[PDB]
Amino acid sequence: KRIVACDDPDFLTSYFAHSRLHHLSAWKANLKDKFLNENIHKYTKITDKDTYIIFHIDFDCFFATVAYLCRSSSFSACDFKRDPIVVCHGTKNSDIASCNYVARSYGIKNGMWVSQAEKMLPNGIKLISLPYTFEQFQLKSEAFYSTLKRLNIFNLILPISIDEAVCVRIIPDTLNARLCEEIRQEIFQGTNGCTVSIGCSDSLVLARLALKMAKPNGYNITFKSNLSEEFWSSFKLDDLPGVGHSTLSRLESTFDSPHSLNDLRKRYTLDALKASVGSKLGMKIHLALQGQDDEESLKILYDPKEVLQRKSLSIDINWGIRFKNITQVDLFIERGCQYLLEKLNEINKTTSQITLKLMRRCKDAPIEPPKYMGMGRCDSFSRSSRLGIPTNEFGIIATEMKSLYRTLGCPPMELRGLALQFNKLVDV
DNA sequence: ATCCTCCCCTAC
DNA sequence: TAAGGTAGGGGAGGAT
Ligand SMILES: Nc1ccn([C@H]2C[C@H](O)[C@@H](COP(=O)(O)OP(=O)(O)OP(=O)(O)O)O2)c(=O)n1
Ligand SMILES: [Mg+2]
Ligand SMILES: [Mg+2]
Repeated sequence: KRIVACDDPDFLTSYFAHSRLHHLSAWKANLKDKFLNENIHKYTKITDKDTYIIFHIDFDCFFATVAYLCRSSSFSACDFKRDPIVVCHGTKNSDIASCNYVARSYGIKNGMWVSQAEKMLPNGIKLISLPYTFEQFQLKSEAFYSTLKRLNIFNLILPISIDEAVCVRIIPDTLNARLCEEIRQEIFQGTNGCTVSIGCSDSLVLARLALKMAKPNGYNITFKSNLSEEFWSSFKLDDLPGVGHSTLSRLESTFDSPHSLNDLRKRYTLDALKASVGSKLGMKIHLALQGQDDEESLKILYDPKEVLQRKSLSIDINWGIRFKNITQVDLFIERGCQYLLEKLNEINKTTSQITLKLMRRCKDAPIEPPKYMGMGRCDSFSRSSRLGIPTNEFGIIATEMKSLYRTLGCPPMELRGLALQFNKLVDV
């Protein structure tokens, strides 16, 4: 019991063992690598000449499904179909990593705090909190990916995350529904009780939207030609890939608060969209609302090996950071370089460029944030440097990192988060 | 134009 | 209390 503090040599070990976000990142990097290792001698890229169907396949409320299947006996009482269930560490300002669809019927969402969620429950409804079972998440994910491989359906299986894969069938010069059904069935068995939904389309963007539409335990087909207003009407603006909270808020401020993708598509003009959200992103949204992928998104089909090749490496710690003096900070920075250099040597790379980035308490923010041990409201400060030669040397790297911290000049007592980055990685 | 640094955003 | 990580697209503004 009793959490290891940031000035302890084993902070990172203990914090990473508990952070579900760190697992998500680690599992993602490992799946990319596993992809590169398995396809060393496989000719891999899709062409413009190629005709293809995307099957975007994703576990439903993963984590809540798997924590529930693996639950301890003191929750046998529990019932996935009727009870609101979440997976989380605590009881107040503690993130809900995953909630089941009964929880979502009350308005509860994945990154919400437990205290916020319990306000949403009417009288006589009790939130059930399950613990994380990281090993088990990983076992179901393995069963998933081996099951996909074993059916011999796809020309290519792109790992996007621990519970999600984009699968491509190449069609030379009805079936699709049976294939959806087989995949959902075989994954449900190979996994034991877990459910997957499937979006199937001729675009990556439509497949992702079809997936959302399918989503409690179903599949949904939807091609560029099946687009209708009743389809677009069913999606929030941030159901678009690449649109999240800031873009939502900009889209709303520009197009008088459109409430569904349908309302947006009827109101927007390419020009105003670009001026609003960026251009690129605006361009992406534009193409999306016609069912089409932007060029950036497509690189993953036209060259998976490149897109999936890791181009940088870092840690980023924004919880539990509390220091009194620079000695503690320097030692921490040194430990973080030690950790990172073990990773760098494991992937047989060196670095030519480094960044130290930090979160500093805003002038106006309480010294102790509402979230226990949290970073609270902060400003970002970042500085990078080019190394003369690519190296994996501790002395070069740790010294420049401690040097970069002095240049940003954050008093230790104000530090609330810190990131150490190797931008630019050089082979061999 | 283009490139570089310091961010912001999104994903999951 | 509680574990707010991390890769990588992208833009603004200065430097060339
Ligand atoms: N803010 C978030 C979002 C997700 N994850 C974790 C837990 C989720 O179970 C898993 C996969 O994330 P998804 O976005 O796919 O969401 P779910 O699988 O939970 O729900 P859905 O049925 O909407 O796919 O990643 C998390 O910890 N915090
Ligand atoms: Mg999911
Ligand atoms: Mg997912």
